[PDB]
Amino acid sequence: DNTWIQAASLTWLLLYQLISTRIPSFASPNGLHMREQTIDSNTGQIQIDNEHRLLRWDRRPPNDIFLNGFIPRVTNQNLSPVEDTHLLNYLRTNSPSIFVSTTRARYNNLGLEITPWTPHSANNNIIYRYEIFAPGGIDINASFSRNHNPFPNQDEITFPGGIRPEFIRSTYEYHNGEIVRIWINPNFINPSTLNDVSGPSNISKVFWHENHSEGNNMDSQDFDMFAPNGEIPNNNLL
Amino acid sequence: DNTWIQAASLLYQLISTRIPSFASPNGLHMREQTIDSNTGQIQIDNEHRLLRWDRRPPNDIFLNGFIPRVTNQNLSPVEDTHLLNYLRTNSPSIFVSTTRARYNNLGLEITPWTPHSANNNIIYRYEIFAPGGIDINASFSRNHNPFPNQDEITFPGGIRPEFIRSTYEYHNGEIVRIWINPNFINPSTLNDVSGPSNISKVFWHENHSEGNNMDSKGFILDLDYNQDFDMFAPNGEIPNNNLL
Amino acid sequence: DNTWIQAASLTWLLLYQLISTRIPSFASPNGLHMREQTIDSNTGQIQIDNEHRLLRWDRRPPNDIFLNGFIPRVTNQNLSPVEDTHLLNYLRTNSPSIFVSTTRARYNNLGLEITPWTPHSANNNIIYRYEIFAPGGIDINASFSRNHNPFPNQDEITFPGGIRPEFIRSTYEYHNGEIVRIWINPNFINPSTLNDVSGPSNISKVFWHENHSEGNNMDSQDFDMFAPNGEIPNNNLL
Amino acid sequence: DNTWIQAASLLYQLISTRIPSFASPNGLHMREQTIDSNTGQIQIDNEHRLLRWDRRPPNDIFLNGFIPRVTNQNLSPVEDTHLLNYLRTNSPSIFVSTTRARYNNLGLEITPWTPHSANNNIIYRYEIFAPGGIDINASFSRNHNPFPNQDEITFPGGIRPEFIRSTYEYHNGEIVRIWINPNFINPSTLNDVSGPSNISKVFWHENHSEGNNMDSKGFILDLDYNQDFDMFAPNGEIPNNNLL
Repeated sequence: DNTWIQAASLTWLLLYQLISTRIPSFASPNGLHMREQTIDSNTGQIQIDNEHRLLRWDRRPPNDIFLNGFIPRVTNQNLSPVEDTHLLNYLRTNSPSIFVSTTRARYNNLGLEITPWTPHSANNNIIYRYEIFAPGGIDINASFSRNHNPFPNQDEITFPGGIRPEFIRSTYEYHNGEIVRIWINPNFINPSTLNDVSGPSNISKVFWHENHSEGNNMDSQDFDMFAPNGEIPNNNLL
Repeated sequence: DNTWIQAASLLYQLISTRIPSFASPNGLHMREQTIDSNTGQIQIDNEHRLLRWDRRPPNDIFLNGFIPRVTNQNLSPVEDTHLLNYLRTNSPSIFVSTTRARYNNLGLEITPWTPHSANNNIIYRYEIFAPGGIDINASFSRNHNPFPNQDEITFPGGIRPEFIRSTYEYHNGEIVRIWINPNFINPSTLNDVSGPSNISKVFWHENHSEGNNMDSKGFILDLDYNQDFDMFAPNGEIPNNNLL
Repeated sequence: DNTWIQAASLTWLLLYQLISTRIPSFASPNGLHMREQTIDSNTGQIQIDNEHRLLRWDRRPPNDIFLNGFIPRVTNQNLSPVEDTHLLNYLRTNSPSIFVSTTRARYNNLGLEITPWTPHSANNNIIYRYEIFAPGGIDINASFSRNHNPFPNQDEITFPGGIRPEFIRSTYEYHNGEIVRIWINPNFINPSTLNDVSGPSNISKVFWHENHSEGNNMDSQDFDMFAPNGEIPNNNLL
Repeated sequence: DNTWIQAASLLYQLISTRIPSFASPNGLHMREQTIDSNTGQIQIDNEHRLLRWDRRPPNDIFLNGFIPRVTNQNLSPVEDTHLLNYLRTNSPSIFVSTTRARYNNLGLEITPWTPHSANNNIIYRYEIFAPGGIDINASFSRNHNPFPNQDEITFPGGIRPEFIRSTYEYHNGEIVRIWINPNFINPSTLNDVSGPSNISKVFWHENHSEGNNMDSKGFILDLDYNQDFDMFAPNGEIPNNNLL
């Protein structure tokens, strides 16, 4: 099915084979594998659990994100389908593509959240930690080998065509490594769960709305999700 | 819209994108008025009449139509959609070639681009009326090959049988039979099928007994067939401008 | 062992890695497989049998070939390694490389020679049919799938770095599709077998020597070995 | 010769062919006089003294030396030998970085390029004398990409332990011990190992009890080690020109 790009922010988004067959076995032996169970086999609804919780470190404010969602750097229909669907090259060099990266949320064997892959620049200035629950996505870990190239972040889940805002539940607004606010996306696909949004105590849990006054705080875009620009610092709880 | 590939049995950008500005100054150009703007019924006229020289019998063609050498199960998009490389080397692709039917300024048919091997053994001259197709002549000048066929129309994804109206069965350069495709898209015109007098005008039907006459080689399944061989530019030319 | 490039005419010739890794799974499922049993594990000599007999259609005369052997189009130690060791690109487009192509000689189940992959231009002007017995070579058939890019001549054996003259036993000189002479390489690696050189009766079996007067007949180089430029016409005997 | 990779554990070409003539007009330049003209002895002087800030203990380093993040095992020559990409992003490669040791016009050592994290936890300051290495400063422009400390010397294939003479063990920015590599290539000079007074000058030996002190992160085996982190241009700088 095409559940695999079902969250695509690109309306105008063969493409499987376009990406998939440009790959060496050295890099992707078994091959390109995808995310199974992103959507309830029963309802055709978005699976909202810890196993499928995803995150994206971005320096762009919700006024943009909660509005437009995550749109790939290659945004036009007149793309050079060729350089722009080259997964390995994207994963290796972070060259502009139709891909949008996210990282699995991490938990201990108790179901308690532990540190996730984190950008090295995380403690500097304004960066956001978006929470995503979306259908499909490429399981980088299952598609490639850990010591070989393009040396990606195994906890990575790549979304060809990006992700629509409706799949972004919330985001933490950090200022110099300190949580400052917790935003909630009223428009999230399954609002019944807007309640479950975890977060620190004594930190304003605001509800985003278009053109929100404080939803546009940012430094004076795929950079912090680039493998070499981060790592899983530790396995400590949060 | 999507007419350029309606005959088939992103993809656009995938093609048009690897085309040098010096390769096709004007850029990719598609056959115009291939269907009625009203009906959306194929434009079954002389302007849009197309032909394909093939050595495969109707039992195959009238059944499966023209299927590219590269199907969806063995496709490598970056390459298998490389038009210039297909046109220049005849490497396996998703493309299927045809040549415009030729007419004088009186509407009388004259010799079309013809394979050099035409007078040897069994070859078929299929008649096609299909939607879309790339106008090679309009897309390139006499510069996609050293020996251009100004008359080619390429169909990405091939052509379905319903667009193949008829075919002439040749044996050593001599018409032997004229086949008609009962399943042709617009049967009302099956009547207009021109052809020589005193030559059996048979009606094809699946597994027809005499609809499988072909050169020995096509039967040595062991070895692949460059079924696109006789449509390859260097393997033919427009011999003359004589009437038929 | 670096035998797969042993016969290399390229003097200055990681290289096995450089070529193989770039190859896609779709093309090379089991990946690059080098010819085996090419040399006596006993006598340490070139295995000179029908199984390992190879041929190369070339339009260059023996005065060149028997002298220099087959030197790749990319012959200079200062090569741009990346565009010049790309096998798939060579096999698909015939772009200049360090590779030299040959085709297996064909035999029926009786050991009788049958038609080999033949250039379409074979019947036009002067072309030569060189006979080779050399160590190593890439088994294209074993490395790639059929009806799959680069749709290489499965009967093909590719030699990175080319082949040295000492591995070229003989060659047929054709003039408009007709054998005119049969040349013998006195310098062939195993002269004891110069005797076994088969060929039509009533056709001069000359012995080549440098600057030979009639060893330079040619039309007024990897073209005729390019997949699309030929095919196995039939399975008839010779 | 092959001196420029002689300290290791087509390639030159693999590297040179991917460095635009803009960034590197005169091209790649390897250090020279790394080895002695006559003898073959490594040049053990101040001009050729090199250092590498690493968080891995001698029990590893003095044993295995500096092995690139990419071995021949998991090597993909096109990308794993991309110098500029390594220098710009610190992506895994076959390269191992070191920085020139700094001296005033009196021959007195002054502050070298130092990691910003230097004052935090356990980090080591290894002393190296090895053959070859790429002279980053001579190969690239500082008014150009990718702005690595021109004091860098890159070693394709890494460096063998025998070229690492000593190392300072720091704990929260304070020297705690000075290790000596008995196996150093030229033991006659193990004597010349400078260092602060009142700081234990230990002699390393395999599996040494205190030769394995390192930050907690390196024990998380399920997680991959970015060992080249503190040698990455943006992660450090030459703080000052003060003496030591």
